[PDB]
Amino acid sequence: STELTVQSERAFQKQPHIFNNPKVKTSKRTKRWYKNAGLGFKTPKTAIEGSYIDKKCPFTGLVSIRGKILTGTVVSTKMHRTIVIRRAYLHYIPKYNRYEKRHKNVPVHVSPAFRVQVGDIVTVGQCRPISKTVRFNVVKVSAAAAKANKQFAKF
Amino acid sequence: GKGKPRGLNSARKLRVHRRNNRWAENNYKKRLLGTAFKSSPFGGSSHAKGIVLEKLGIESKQPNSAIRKCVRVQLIKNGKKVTAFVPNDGCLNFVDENDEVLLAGFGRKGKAKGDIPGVRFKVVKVSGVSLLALWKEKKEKPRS
Amino acid sequence: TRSSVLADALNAINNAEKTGKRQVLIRPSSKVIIKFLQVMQKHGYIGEFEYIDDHRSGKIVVQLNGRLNKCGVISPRFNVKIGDIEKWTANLLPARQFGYVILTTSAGIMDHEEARRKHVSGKILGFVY
Amino acid sequence: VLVQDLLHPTAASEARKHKLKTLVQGPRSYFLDVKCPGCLNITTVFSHAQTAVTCESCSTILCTPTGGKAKLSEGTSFRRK
Amino acid sequence: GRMHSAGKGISSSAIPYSRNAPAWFKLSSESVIEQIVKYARKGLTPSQIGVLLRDAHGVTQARVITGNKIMRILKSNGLAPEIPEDLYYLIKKAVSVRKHLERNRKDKDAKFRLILIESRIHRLARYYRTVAVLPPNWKYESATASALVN
Amino acid sequence: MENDKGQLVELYVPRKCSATNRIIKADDHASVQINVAKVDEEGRAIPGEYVTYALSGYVRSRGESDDSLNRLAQNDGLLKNVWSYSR
RNA sequence: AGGGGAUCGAAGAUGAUCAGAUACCGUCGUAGUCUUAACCAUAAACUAUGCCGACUAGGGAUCGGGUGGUGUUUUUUUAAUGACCCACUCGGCACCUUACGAGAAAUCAAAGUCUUUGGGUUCUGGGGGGAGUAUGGUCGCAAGGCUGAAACUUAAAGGAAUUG
RNA sequence: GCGGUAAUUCCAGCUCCAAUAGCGUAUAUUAAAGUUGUUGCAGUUAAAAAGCUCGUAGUUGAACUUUGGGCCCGGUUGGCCGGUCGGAUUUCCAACGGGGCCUUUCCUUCUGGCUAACCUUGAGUCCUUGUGGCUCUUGGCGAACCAGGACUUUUACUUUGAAAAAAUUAGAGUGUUCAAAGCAGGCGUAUUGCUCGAAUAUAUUAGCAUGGAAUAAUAGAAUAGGACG
RNA sequence: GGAUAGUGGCCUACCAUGGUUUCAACGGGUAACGGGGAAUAAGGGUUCGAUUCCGGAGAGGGAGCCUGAGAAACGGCUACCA
Ligand SMILES: [Mg+2]
Ligand SMILES: [Mg+2]
Ligand SMILES: [Mg+2]
Ligand SMILES: [Mg+2]
Ligand SMILES: [Mg+2]
Ligand SMILES: [Mg+2]
Ligand SMILES: [Mg+2]
Ligand SMILES: [Mg+2]
Ligand SMILES: [Mg+2]
Ligand SMILES: [Mg+2]
Ligand SMILES: [Mg+2]
Ligand SMILES: [Mg+2]
Ligand SMILES: [Mg+2]
Ligand SMILES: [Mg+2]
Ligand SMILES: [Mg+2]
Ligand SMILES: [Mg+2]
Ligand SMILES: [Mg+2]
Ligand SMILES: [Mg+2]
Ligand SMILES: [Mg+2]
Ligand SMILES: [Mg+2]
Ligand SMILES: [Mg+2]
Ligand SMILES: [Mg+2]
Ligand SMILES: [Mg+2]
Ligand SMILES: [Mg+2]
Ligand SMILES: [Mg+2]
Ligand SMILES: [Mg+2]
Ligand SMILES: [Mg+2]
Ligand SMILES: [Mg+2]
Ligand SMILES: [Mg+2]
Ligand SMILES: [Mg+2]
Ligand SMILES: [Mg+2]
Ligand SMILES: [Mg+2]
Ligand SMILES: [Mg+2]
Ligand SMILES: [Mg+2]
Ligand SMILES: [Mg+2]
Ligand SMILES: [Mg+2]
Ligand SMILES: [Mg+2]
Ligand SMILES: [Mg+2]
Ligand SMILES: [Mg+2]
Ligand SMILES: [Mg+2]
Ligand SMILES: [Zn+2]
Repeated sequence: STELTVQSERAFQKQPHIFNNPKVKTSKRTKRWYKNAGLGFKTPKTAIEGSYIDKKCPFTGLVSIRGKILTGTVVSTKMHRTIVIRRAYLHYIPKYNRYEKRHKNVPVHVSPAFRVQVGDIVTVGQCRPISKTVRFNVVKVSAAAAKANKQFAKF
Repeated sequence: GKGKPRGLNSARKLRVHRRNNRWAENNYKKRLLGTAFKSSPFGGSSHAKGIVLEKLGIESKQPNSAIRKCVRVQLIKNGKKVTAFVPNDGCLNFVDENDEVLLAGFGRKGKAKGDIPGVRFKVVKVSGVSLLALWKEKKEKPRS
Repeated sequence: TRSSVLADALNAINNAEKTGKRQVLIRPSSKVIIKFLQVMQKHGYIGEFEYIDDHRSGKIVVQLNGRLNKCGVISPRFNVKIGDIEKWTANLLPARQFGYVILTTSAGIMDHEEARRKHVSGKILGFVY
Repeated sequence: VLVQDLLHPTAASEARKHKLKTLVQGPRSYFLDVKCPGCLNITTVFSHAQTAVTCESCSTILCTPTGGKAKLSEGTSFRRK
Repeated sequence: GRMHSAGKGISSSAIPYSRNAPAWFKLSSESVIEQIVKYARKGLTPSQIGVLLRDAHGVTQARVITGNKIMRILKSNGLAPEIPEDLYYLIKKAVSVRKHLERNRKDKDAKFRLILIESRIHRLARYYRTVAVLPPNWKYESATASALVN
Repeated sequence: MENDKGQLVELYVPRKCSATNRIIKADDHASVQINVAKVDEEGRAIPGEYVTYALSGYVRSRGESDDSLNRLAQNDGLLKNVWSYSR
């Protein structure tokens, strides 16, 4: 989520060991590192064009993506730089030979390279433990908004 | 179709609904309340051993006429006080007050036998030996 | 309101038979109804039928003989796993020697024997004898 | 009964049925061309009106609405198509 | 059928097989579409138009002689109203019914009807809302509705 | 209803309704077999020589015996008019 | 809580009746009975029969709508009307006869299309008594409403039809 | 249900039954029980439809969009021969299935690598009068999949498969004297060894991998903020 | 940042206001260790598993710790309670 200020903490936000020599007069001020997480996920330009710092970003930060790759729909965006998705699924009861609707809510970190709204289907990649509960990271937005601009005024 | 949802996802309704109506089953409710362990003289166990308080003379129910010869027993593990039947001709001669006896069920899932009213148990042994053997002659009652 | 459109068609057919009749106008037809009516016809239980064309959902006239005892629908299309098909026909077919459970697989609406011969499975539709 | 033709039923029994239970449903209303010889031209009118239809030039009348078919007004003619 | 009553009335236009034609219909697309918009401009409802165009003129169905439902022709010419027509006529009813209930607190049956009317409103809205014709967050409110219809 | 090697097993293959082709089973003591006689050149009813039809008790029970008879005979050649396939 | 309080009339008092007669029958008559403002939320609130959809069988009446007619009656100058009549067609409240079918039966055009058992969905029951009792929760000014057990007891309670 | 004086139920004697190195009893549970009912219950009168309607969660929800037709390839059972020294394969034939084509038909897509395949043909020919047959390089198939870039509406179902403890369970082999078992054992030159075993199946719900495209969902282009260049 | 073998509200500062729930959160009960499995045989089920194998937990109850590669060990120590 981040937005504005970027240098808004008590500590200086920077990328580890990405020294920029001040002697060397340069036109871009800050040298910035990045990668592609692989598995086929484009490292969106807003990660390379970005100036945010998030060490928990899978493109600009020091996290690796491995283990389960999951999709689920976004249902909470109130946590600064993280969200809560719901993954629905039917569950088979034998004896009755039918299923029942179930769900779980997975908490997952979301880098300022994505701009996620409630309702967006999102794909996340499993993580090293990143917080008390978050074990996933938003790796791609599948959605958009859900035709919001096609909710405008009158003729 | 009457009642029961036929749907392909209605499993949850279908289970819950059952859960609910199992309670109308006398054995399922008994099991889960633990009526066995809670109420009921015996611990839940099959027999239990107590001490003889008074020799009684229960008069049978109609259309029977009899005096039915029983013992009030105080269950050892329990203190709970219970009246028990002493079967076969005599045998009330075998017991005596303050003697130990091994009570057992009557084979009716709780519930009294026939014309004996109130009695839900029967005597099986006294002073560690067995009414049955005593009744015959295969064994003898212990010292004191 | 109208639930399984296959249900009404099947039912109407059965009552036309039971009343000793030789035709049913059925409504409102559907891909699935034809493909079902199609499998009966393939095996003798009805005659020829006819799609009439109101510019709506359709009507079908079925001509039937009397070879047919019952043709029901399985109201929730349960899944069937190549082995459970044994257990289905066993439950609702009068003998091992004839009669068909018709169902729906990835490779088309087909009776259980063509289903067994092609070695595919899927969901369960209805049945014929 | 027991055996008949559902496909090609008699014109008359089909005729008497409800407009929704015919073999393929259709209307049973019609349109007409109406005159009131003060004028020379002819408005096209639907057999069922709701709107009390007025003629081209003169505020005259034509028909009044009813429960079904409109009551045409006094001195008028009509063909059907 | 019949949502808010135990009525079982079947009753509807029985549309013709003839998806085109009438053949004896002269005029033209041009002819009628203009006729639509002029009436839409008088403030007529697409329904009112169809009816008016049905009897007086020979417009068997507007969608035929022009492959286009009357409402879409209106939208296309900018004549579409804020909220849909049926939605409108429901609200307008609940406003008259309410006005009556203010004036007659003793009428329990009005109270009962209002519920019904409003239930239908509230449900209809949510359909329209779902399919984006009404802004997500639209809402019929008793207070505000009277200013809404008029 | 054959067997392992050919061999007609299981007795009594029953009759059948000419109207409905349902089985005409034994205790159906309400069904009927109608023998319509073959005629020759100028009257003359040719004893023992019929066109026959069998109608299940059910069918006569339902009253459909006289209509279904008509259809059968007519479209078999011994009526012309009387019946109409359409209604 | 105001009003109203003709009538009939819980309660009460009586006259008779009775072995008794706190009753039935008669008299007096408080509350009530009506109304406004507010509560209460229960009736054998019953069709003791959930709603939506389909299919399966005959008949005559009737209620509302409609359509058809060189129908009757209304006179005037024919109509126009209206009322009536006859055939159909939707949707009503019902009755009749059958019953392919269903049921333990009485009976049932649904209580049918069910061991040839699956259109969709809601709710309730699981022997009898204990008992709609105890308890907690909750609603109510109250009376009471909703939710609502167990111990213990018991071999039947019950339904429909038959003969007495 | 028997017993209140001829007790077919008690207490015995005799005789008789059932199971028998075992048989009774008490408690629990399972079958019977379609008396918990998904399969599969019952609710007019037997226990049971909420006084009534509205209504959210929940479950459920009409029809309609590549169908039809033509061509090739190669299988596995079965027949009628058997050619052959019990099983064999070609032609004849049906039958049931898998693959790929062309019918206006994305197969994600470009940039080579690769080619197995004929529109080829370059010669002609073993041999039945020849399209019966495969070797065979010099113009002319993509997809069979490598790998790099650039992107991809979501699901449910079902298929085959991988990964997978043993003992238990099902079950093959083996004569523990039989058997419950066990996993041994079997053959000779029984003086100097020979040898078969120690299978298979189930292993589901979830996860992974692959084939399918019916049934059932989902998203798409209407203030064009559309689609291809 | 500190701590740890190391991720992590694990702990601490600062900052924010979030996380779960009728698809049953939270709470209560269990005469609850979980599995491999056991009992019952048309099928669907119903009941059971302290107990020969795998996992986990404990050593009268709690806490703490020394040694050590490995223990918060108990046929090790220290303390409190019994
Ligand atoms: Mg926050
Ligand atoms: Mg109860
Ligand atoms: Mg006492
Ligand atoms: Mg103790
Ligand atoms: Mg409704
Ligand atoms: Mg209707
Ligand atoms: Mg209408
Ligand atoms: Mg008064
Ligand atoms: Mg009195
Ligand atoms: Mg007196
Ligand atoms: Mg009194
Ligand atoms: Mg009540
Ligand atoms: Mg009544
Ligand atoms: Mg009728
Ligand atoms: Mg008329
Ligand atoms: Mg008795
Ligand atoms: Mg004697
Ligand atoms: Mg004797
Ligand atoms: Mg004896
Ligand atoms: Mg035994
Ligand atoms: Mg099932
Ligand atoms: Mg029952
Ligand atoms: Mg009752
Ligand atoms: Mg009711
Ligand atoms: Mg559908
Ligand atoms: Mg598998
Ligand atoms: Mg093995
Ligand atoms: Mg932190
Ligand atoms: Mg807070
Ligand atoms: Mg619950
Ligand atoms: Mg425990
Ligand atoms: Mg265990
Ligand atoms: Mg357990
Ligand atoms: Mg224990
Ligand atoms: Mg330990
Ligand atoms: Mg100890
Ligand atoms: Mg503590
Ligand atoms: Mg320790
Ligand atoms: Mg020790
Ligand atoms: Mg130790
Ligand atoms: Zn005019």
